[PDB]
Amino acid sequence: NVQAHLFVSLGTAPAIVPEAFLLPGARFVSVHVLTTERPDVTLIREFFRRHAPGVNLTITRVAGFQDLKSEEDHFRFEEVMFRWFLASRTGPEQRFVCLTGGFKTMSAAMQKAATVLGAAEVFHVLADDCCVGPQGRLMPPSTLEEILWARDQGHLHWIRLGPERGWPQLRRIAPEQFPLQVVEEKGDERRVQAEDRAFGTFLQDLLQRASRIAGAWEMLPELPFADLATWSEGELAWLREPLDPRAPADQRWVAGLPKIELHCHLGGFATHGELLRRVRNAAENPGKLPPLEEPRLPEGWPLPAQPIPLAEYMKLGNANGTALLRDPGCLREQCRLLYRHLVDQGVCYAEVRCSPANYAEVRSPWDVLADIRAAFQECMEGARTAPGGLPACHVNLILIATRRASGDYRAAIARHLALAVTAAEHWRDENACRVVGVDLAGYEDEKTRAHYFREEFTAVHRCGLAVTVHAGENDDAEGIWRAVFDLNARRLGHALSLGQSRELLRSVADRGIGVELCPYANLQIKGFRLDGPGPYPLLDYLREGVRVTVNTDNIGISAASLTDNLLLAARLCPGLTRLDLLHLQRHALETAFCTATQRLTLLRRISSGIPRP
Amino acid sequence: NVQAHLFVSLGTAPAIVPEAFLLPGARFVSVHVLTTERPDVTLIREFFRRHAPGVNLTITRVAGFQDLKSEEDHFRFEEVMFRWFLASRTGPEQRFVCLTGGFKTMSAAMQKAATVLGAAEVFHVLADDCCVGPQGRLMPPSTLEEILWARDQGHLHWIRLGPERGWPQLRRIAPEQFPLQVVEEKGDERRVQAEDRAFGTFLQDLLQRASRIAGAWEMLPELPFADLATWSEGELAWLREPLDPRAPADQRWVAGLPKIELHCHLGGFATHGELLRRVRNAAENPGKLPPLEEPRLPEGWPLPAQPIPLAEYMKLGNANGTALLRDPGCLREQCRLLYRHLVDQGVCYAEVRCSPANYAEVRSPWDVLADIRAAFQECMEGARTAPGGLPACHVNLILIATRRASGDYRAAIARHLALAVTAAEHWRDENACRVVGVDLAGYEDEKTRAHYFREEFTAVHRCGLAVTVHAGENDDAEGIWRAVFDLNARRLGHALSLGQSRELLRSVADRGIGVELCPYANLQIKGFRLDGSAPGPYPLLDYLREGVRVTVNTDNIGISAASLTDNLLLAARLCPGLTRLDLLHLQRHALETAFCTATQRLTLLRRISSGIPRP
RNA sequence: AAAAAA
Ligand SMILES: Nc1ncnc2c1ncn2[C@@H]1O[C@H](COP(=O)(O)OP(=O)(O)OP(=O)(O)O)[C@@H](O)[C@H]1O
Repeated sequence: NVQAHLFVSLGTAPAIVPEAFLLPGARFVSVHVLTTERPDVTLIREFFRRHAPGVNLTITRVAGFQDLKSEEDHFRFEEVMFRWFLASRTGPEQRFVCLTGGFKTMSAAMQKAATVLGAAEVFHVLADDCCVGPQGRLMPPSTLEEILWARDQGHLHWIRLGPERGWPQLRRIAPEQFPLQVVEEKGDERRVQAEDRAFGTFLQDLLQRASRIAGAWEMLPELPFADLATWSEGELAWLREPLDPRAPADQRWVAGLPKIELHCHLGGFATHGELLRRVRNAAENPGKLPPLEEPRLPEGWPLPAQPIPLAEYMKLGNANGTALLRDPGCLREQCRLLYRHLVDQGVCYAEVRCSPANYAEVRSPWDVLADIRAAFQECMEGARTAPGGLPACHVNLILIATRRASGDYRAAIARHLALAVTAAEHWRDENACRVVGVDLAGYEDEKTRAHYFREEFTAVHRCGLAVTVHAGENDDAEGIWRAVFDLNARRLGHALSLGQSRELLRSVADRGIGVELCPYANLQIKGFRLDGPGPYPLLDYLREGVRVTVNTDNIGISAASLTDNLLLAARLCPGLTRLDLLHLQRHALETAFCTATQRLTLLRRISSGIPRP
Repeated sequence: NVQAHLFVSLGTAPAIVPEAFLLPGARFVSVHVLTTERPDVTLIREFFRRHAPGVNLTITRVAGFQDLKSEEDHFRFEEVMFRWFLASRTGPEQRFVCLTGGFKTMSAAMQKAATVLGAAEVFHVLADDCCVGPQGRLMPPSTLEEILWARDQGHLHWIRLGPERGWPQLRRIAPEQFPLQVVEEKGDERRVQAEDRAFGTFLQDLLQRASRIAGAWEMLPELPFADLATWSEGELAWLREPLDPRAPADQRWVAGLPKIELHCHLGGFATHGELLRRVRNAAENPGKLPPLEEPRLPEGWPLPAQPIPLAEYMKLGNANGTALLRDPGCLREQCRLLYRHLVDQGVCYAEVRCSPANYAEVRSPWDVLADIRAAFQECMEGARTAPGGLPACHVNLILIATRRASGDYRAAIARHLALAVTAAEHWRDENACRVVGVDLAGYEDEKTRAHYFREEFTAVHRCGLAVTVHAGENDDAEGIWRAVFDLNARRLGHALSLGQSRELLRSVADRGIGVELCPYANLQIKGFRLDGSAPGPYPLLDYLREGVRVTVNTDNIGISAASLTDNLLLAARLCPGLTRLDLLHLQRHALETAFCTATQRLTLLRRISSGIPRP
């Protein structure tokens, strides 16, 4: 609109600037001149002194650019040129960039700047030979007397290349982001200088990410996250090859992924090693802790030769069962230790399962739950990091029915649900460690306890809590079927035997009900064909559309972290692409019991968290 | 190991090319000089004849452009240059451009070409003033010794600006796609001219789209469809300001959206006007159809002054339905007319609700449904243009289960639910119309709420089928809770009494049950106030803010006398502040709650994303 | 029309 500015760069031909100034339809108000620390400017100053009263010249000079010996001379020019544009607070509709003067690279740089910063008009001034001069037919060099005579004689030509819109986040920036080091500036004649070439790096990053996103924009629906669209073709191709857990490069990459944990038990964290001693070393009543009875693991335990029944499986964690956690001091220590382990693993969101009733001899179950929530809430507050001041790992609680088989069962589940329902109401802050769901494994499978569970669990749905059902031993399709439809569960633990029931598998995928697989737990309790009991159903379920996640289950009892869980899934199912591991994380995100606002934050937190190769 | 081609532009001062060819550390082949109907090339040809046996020189002359006079002169050169780049094969790893020579615009265009097209090296040749002549200390302009002396003495510089990435879709394109028309040619040198400005607009299209997609990226998730993020800043700004139903510009826009219909009844539709007459002219037993008696619609039926109740609304339009659609010709014509209506309305996916067992004297309900399915399937085969050679509109079927007041209606429910199980499993062709769900419609009452048919619906869940329900049509939130948790419903119909119970509203949003609303019918039954002028406020805008997956459907088109576009337009008029962005959320919500395979859901996602029209 | 607008 108003206040059209002019950006021109000249070499040793001073007449360029006055020629470009009187571009037909100019109405200029401030001409800016870019020089090279050689040519005289007394003519441009003279021209704009006699018949250009207010034009507000700025003659930038680019210190230390006398000649063009090497490209380092040119690179110093590009950084100065870009910062020179921003030093004048001018919009795209005000720049009338002219590319005429200086070396060809100097002029070509002016073209690039206008395209990637926006310019209302980019033109180039010509002058046919009409000044007679000493030798015949010289273009007009002779001050104002001939330049004015050139305009009215129909000599100067203005080839205009039209406007340039420029990139949406380049056409304002701010001059203070990339300041100019003024050195030795006289009246309206400044020798600018740049301390670093940050803008050149900043601009290059933006063009290449814009190129990558455009080159891979055809298939965003398949890409689990948006940030993967900013990857090179090679990296994207590398992402679709089968995972190689043997390769150290793959192992490092998986360890760096932001992960989501959904099936982790608080009572099976530190059952061996130094961690068990750490819990015992922090006890309020050291006289009452049972003697060290660390169990003996099966030969080659992390990858056992033969599967073991669940009876011997749970017995591997007696050293850290209810015996050690009845003391309130040990309970806080383990929660801190488990939280620290999760952050080291890189988990951005976890749902630690727990059963406060088991750890309640003198204190009430509510005291156990209050201590558990306080222990996690303290850690989340203390481990304050990440953008926006959000906790490094957000931990929610899911309550499990007591593993104890003695005592009345109807009341035991009644206490379980009643504790959870009031727990959800007691702690209601969204960003705090909040109880989000219940587990209903062990309440059924007792003289056809489906009917009792189908009516004594309606309170959970009425109060708004979530329900996850951990399918037990020899999970039949009917047992899963009632878990999906009779009691409205939203996640099914394990449930390996689901491919047999094709119709149920269609129903699970269609309703988007999550499935919580855990490799080492499954391998160490049921046995599966490792490398080259049927095949592990992880790959098959994912192709169908089942919301499948990879979790840890017990950590200490399995002696394997979540990072190891993802690696083993490749060994259990040869064929997992590195893209698939990212799908599992998104499936965990979209089936977690967090809220919509928290889900969006995790999605973008995970999106810009994936380590590039 | 690369072949290392060279690209260079020539002005009136030749011998640039030998200098460019003498770039240290590269054995170039197939030099590709540019000239413009003027500069001499004898010196360049001689140099390669005598000092470069087989480096395969080529020269092009760029059309009838000989003196820079207007922008059309430059624009002609630019597109000739770009095609000349493509005509030369091979990609970035081979290119060695040299922006030296020619006009300033020619040099500037050369660098831009390498930037947006890929180049292994961009350099510029500077010749020192180390030769003599009429002036003295002059350039090495001519001769063979001077250039060779320039190299051997070493007073040449070759400032190198480093390689460029180049946009991957612009690294090869295809020379055949953008041919460079060739005019009179001798050996080596030739003259070419571009017929149209095809490449310039193509490249401008990519960069313009890349700019918009880059800026509107940090907030992409707020966009329902990814393809939306290629619009101007104003267009995005215009898309967020509230919809104006009265504005003709918006009315034409909404009529252009690709819609998805989830809640539409075959029993219904044409009940007045020419549409009903058309059906009865296709009957194959004209003597059996009942006489012409179309029930009298109340005053201003599209926007009635008073809310009629549910019992009356069902009997509005009895001239079409159980009585009329008994002739097999009438049933086929109903399906044909609805499909044409849907395609004209722009719907890309519909789920027509029907009750085939309502139509049986000699034709069994299976026969009637087979005819309905065949009637739609042949229509989909007919109007099979679409994008990608698909059906124009994909129509699926949901069998209704009515429960009126009395009689042996539960046997009809038992028959519909059993029929759906057999039918859905029988027609497994993914690309063809097939029964995908059941329904629970009719008279909603506390006596027959949602859960008195839980024993009846067990078979449907076992076989695997979607289940909808009309919970909340006129009952409280408790009816909705029964439908969600005792029937395991996947889509609630007309769930208006849902905002009262906060836990249910959160539970529905968290699980993802789609709430099927319909503006005209809800205005014509519960009498919601219009234009923000007592049933209460309409919850459409409330549901979207809370995150409940909601969609705007049509119910009976003829009985409500309003199409899908009318329903969408009325929603903004009936819920003030409804942004045009929210209309796209409804389509996204409808897509993610529709009963269809994942493969089809992906296909619709791309089709709807590209179908959204700019203002 | 390469070290400085044709
Ligand atoms: N908007 C609506 N809300 C609730 N129930 C509806 C609505 N529209 C139709 N119904 C009921 O759903 C079923 C739809 O029947 P359909 O349209 O296939 O045939 P019909 O000949 O019109 O039926 P009928 O005379 O029994 O209502 C019937 O039970 C109808 O009462």
